[PDB]
Amino acid sequence: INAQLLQSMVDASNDGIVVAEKEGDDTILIYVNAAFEYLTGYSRDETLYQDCRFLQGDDRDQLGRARIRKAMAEGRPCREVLRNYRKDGSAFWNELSITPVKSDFDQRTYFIGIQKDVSRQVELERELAEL
Amino acid sequence: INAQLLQSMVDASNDGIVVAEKEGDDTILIYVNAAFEYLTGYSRDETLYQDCRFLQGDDRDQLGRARIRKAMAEGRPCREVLRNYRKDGSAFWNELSITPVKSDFDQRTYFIGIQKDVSRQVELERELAELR
Ligand SMILES: Cc1cc2nc3c(=O)[nH]c(=O)nc-3n(C[C@H](O)[C@H](O)[C@H](O)COP(=O)(O)O)c2cc1C
Ligand SMILES: Cc1cc2nc3c(=O)[nH]c(=O)nc-3n(C[C@H](O)[C@H](O)[C@H](O)COP(=O)(O)O)c2cc1C
Repeated sequence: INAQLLQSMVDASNDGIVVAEKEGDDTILIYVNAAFEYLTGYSRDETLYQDCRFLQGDDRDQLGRARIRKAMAEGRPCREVLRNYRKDGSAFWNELSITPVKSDFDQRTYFIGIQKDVSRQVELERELAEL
Repeated sequence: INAQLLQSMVDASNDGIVVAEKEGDDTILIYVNAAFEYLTGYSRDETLYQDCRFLQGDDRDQLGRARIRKAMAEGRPCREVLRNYRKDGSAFWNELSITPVKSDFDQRTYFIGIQKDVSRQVELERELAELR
């Protein structure tokens, strides 16, 4: 399995896949896939080198950002569900999966983020409960 | 992005990711990530070098197969929602995504599969429609 096949495996992923490096208090993105651009509504040019905190908008009082911050500082994987907002403003429920990985090229730990949209299932459970 | 990061991105994927090659009427597997092992219940040793039609079991009557065979022969991506069964026999709705790709290393057309489990979503919508 070569890097070309691996790259196309990433581009064919249903969930969004991003890679982010740490720059102090903010971890900025260095790679986004096509699934991330359609999920968030942003393009690769306007999403690189910026922390993914913009997806949270002003909904900054969530339990996930705290567990995410603690796990990354300790090199621990974590999975949290966050309420994020697209460029248009639509709110989508994101089952984010962060995995710190060690790049042997520069011996720098990078962070991989898998974004899965579960907003449709959350709306189903709420609608069935109201019935 | 180097090849080590791309491999870690595949191993961290929630959905199952596999790579298969064409061997006539069959399309045997050559790579299986950890997600495909937990989702299908079959180990890498069992699922390798065999076509993925075994997940269908006895439910081989699905119109998605003819659409899959058409897309792979015409080198076109395809997505189908099929009824597959794990090793325990528990049925699960698999949103399969096949993307034919040309490996420049050997000029052989490989096929990338993305298995997404949507079992409960189908159950929830079915429960919603019956209540409506
Ligand atoms: C690789 C990676 C991907 C991330 N993706 C998202 C995301 O899609 N949505 C989100 O709300 N936060 C995401 N985050 C988390 C934020 O970027 C940020 O690091 C986190 O909210 C830290 O909270 P803080 O603002 O208190 O420091 C991601 C983090 C990493 C490292
Ligand atoms: C990479 C790849 C992954 C596949 N994964 C599945 C799968 O998970 N479940 C399934 O029912 N069919 C899967 N298929 C389709 C079957 O392997 C097979 O091609 C299809 O069922 C047609 O079989 P047939 O020739 O007997 O009609 C996959 C095909 C490819 C190329």
